[PDB]
Amino acid sequence: PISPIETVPVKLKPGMDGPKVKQWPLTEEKIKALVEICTEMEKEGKISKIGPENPYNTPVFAIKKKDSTKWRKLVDFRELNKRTQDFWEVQLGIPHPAGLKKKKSVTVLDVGDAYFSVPLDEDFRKYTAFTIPSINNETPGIRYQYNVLPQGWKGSPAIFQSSMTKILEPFKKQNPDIVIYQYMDDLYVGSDLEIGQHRTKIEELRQHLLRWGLTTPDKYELHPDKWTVQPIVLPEKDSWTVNDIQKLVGKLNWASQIYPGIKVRQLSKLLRGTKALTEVIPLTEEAELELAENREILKEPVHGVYYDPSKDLIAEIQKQGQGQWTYQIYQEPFKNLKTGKYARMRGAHTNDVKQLTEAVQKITTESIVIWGKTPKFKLPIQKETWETWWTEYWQATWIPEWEFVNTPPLVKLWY
Amino acid sequence: VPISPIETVPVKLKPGMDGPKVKQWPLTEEKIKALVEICTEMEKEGKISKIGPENPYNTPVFAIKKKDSTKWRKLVDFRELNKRTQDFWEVQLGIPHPAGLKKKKSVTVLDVGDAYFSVPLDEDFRKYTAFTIPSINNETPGIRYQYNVLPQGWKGSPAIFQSSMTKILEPFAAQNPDIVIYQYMDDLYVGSDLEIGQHRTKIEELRQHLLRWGLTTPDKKHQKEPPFLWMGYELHPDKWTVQPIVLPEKDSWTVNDIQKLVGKLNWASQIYPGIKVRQLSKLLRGTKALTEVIPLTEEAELELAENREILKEPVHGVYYDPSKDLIAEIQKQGQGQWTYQIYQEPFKNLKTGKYARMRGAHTNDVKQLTEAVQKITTESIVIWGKTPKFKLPIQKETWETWWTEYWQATWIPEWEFVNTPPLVKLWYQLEKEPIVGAETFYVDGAANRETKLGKAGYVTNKGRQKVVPLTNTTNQKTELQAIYLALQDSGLEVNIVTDSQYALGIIQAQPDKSESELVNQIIEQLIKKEKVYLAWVPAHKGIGGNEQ
Ligand SMILES: N#C/C=C/c1cc(Cl)cc(Oc2ccccc2OCCn2ccc(=O)[nH]c2=O)c1
Repeated sequence: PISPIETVPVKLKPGMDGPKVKQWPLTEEKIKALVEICTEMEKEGKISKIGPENPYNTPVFAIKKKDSTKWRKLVDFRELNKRTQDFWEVQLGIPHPAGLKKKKSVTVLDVGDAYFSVPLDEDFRKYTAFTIPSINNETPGIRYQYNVLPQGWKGSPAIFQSSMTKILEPFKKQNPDIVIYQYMDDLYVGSDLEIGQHRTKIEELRQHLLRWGLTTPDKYELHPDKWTVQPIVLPEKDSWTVNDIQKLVGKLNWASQIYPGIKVRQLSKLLRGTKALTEVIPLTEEAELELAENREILKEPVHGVYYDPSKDLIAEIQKQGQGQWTYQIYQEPFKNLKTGKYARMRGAHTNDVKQLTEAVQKITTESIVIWGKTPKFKLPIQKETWETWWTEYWQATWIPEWEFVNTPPLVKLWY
Repeated sequence: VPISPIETVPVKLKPGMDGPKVKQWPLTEEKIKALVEICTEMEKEGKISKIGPENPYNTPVFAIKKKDSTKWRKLVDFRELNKRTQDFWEVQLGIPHPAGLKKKKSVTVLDVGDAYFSVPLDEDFRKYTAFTIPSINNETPGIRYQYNVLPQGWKGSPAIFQSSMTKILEPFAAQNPDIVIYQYMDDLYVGSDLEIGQHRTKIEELRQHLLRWGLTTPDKKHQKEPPFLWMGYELHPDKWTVQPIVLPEKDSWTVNDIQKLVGKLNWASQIYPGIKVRQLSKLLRGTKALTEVIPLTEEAELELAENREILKEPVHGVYYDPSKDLIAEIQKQGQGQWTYQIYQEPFKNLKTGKYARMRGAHTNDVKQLTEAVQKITTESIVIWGKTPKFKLPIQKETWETWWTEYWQATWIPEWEFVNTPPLVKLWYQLEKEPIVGAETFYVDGAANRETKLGKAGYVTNKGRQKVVPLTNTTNQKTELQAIYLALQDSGLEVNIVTDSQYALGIIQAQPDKSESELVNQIIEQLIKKEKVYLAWVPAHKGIGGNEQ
């Protein structure tokens, strides 16, 4: 390898020190995998061993590449990211193509390897320090720091941005209608082409990047034009009971925090007496009319809801049972930028944690394609459980921010 | 004079700072003349060096005396320097657990003397370690010094010494991969399956290698023989246990003493099964005064008595064999306390432990069991680097029902059912749909925040109405009280309708126990009922759900 230019100097925000984060305990399997991977990486000059005079640490995990039988090392750079990249969202910050979500097909390619041929600033290397843990704290961990641009660090594509633009320039000339956006280790490519044409063009880009020196072990298609804010659905019933009208009035009353132009009164007058829950109550004209008015007002989106770039994105997920999960991406309460429902194959494959994980990945990817940044999740799972099992089913190269919720949503079936 | 040709670790001062300028005059002539004697001998060994005072720095130097005063000891307070020095990598946060150690035919403990003083200090940093011995009154020129090696009490000493020791062991471990060396503070712990003769030969070889680098090791045999008392553990050749625990007898207990007691019991719980800290720690709920005398309750003394009866006879843990399965077994103690044993063998425990739920007002057995399984999974991953097969006192139907209808996503690995009671079951289940042919109770409750009087009542579809007055209550408590009333006055199958999202939230969580007596009574009622359908409606929207 060679240094194409000198190393791009990297500074943090003045007053901010390097990341210091504990290394999560790992299975012997994953530890051995990381040991092999890092032995080879040390052999190739990508990383070097460090002494006690380096205080900083960043977590490391072992996952599967995609479906692959070979282990892949996933570094969690979220802290270092937050420290450097908020300045590198400014100085080297990559612009987001808001027209990407309009394309009928979007394919994701993994360009990460590109970063490994580029050296890292000598003064900055000490902040890339990570630790391969030992079982039962028997030995102090094995400590490395990166000699080259690390994967998972948002500064890496920022530094490689010029080279990427240069390499992509010929392809973008022959294909002016194709949108290409680089988020961290991944390249998102949109088109309006037929699936066959789209895949052929993606393969063209693969061979183009390959003959220019960029290996992409992609050897996964979205459709963002169908992505929107889902309408709230009122139950369609031939007849009704007292209980049903109660659920209806309740749900609508909850929806009033969203669409203030909803009136539940005429439905309230129909239950007026004190009745058994199972008593069938036929709808009147003044009632049914109100039901129709509240139905037609619920299919039209909200007024005054826009995306604030100064505010973080928040993704809430709730479990619907039977392999179904519902989610909302918002910023301020009750103003929803996005809503959706993730589903999976039913039985003898997936469990709860797997489904939630894949859901989080899907939501995160959507958020990347749309707003150019990832949401902070509120996860319906026990903290330690998730922290233990999240690396099993994780196929993504990035890590979204997350926290954990108690006090179960009664919304539930309402969404 | 064991000089060390060891590569030094480069050290910096925190950016913007400089060396400590603290000056020390005091005090006594005797201590001064005692300092000279030691400093000359340290200089002879090259550990320190005199310096011409060209704008140097300074650090306070005291002198103290151990028991058996034939030997003086010099002390240096590096606090001010330690503030200004750069941060270093943490040395060792946690310690290895004996249950995770593996059987070795021979084990040797080697403690290295003059550990820090045998490891050189970075040259350019040495000037920051400068200190002065005071002249005897008379404002006379003092004796300047600085450290050429790792000073005791200096921030960077333990980590630098650790890494230096590691690099020193590096060429030796390469020639002897069959032997395993652990490194803790000033101690090395070697072990091997080699025969005693070859083992001792290798130990002596290691001692010689270490001595070549300027690190001394014990001459007579090698030091201690098993035990092996280490970090509050007793390590035997074929077994491990905890150092003897002493539970003091007192006529009066204080927060401090209860802290020590709960500490000892917790520490003992890793091996002796059955230890219960719940009541004794519940005594400690008040965080206010540390010296406050706290009266023990009856449940607390009972619990402590059971703990004494458990601690009567000694028990031991075994070591880990990778070739055999890892099994975890959990039992409920009934108070919200759970106990567990981890074993590769039926009569032999690797270790034991307990899980208690401190957080939350209400919960159920299945959830607590899940949390326990979580804790054991984490602990197992830490200690043995894998996860155990679980033997659990819960039917697959109960578990599956619970996690299928649970709002939160849990998980448990492959597990097998154990019929040993008390079994974990679902004591009641709410109906998912309203009950035809069941009386419908519309319940409500209210309270005045000031007077705290309030009332709770119901009105049914059969025209039955009741209002019961309350005292010293709150809105939530009346909201639960109304539902309790409806449960009391109805048949085996009942439809309740509440205006309370609170009460609905508590009940829908299906708790089998709570720290509230009211919730417990409601639980009992829900158990006694054949069918209960609880439903919610918006409060003060006036449909069928009006006030009282
Ligand atoms: N002071 C003091 C000594 C403390 C000490 C601390 C640790 Cl972490 C390990 C240790 O012994 C070992 C050293 C190297 C490998 C395995 C070991 O243990 C294996 C288990 N074992 C324990 C005692 C015994 O006699 N035989 C035996 O097989 C000793």
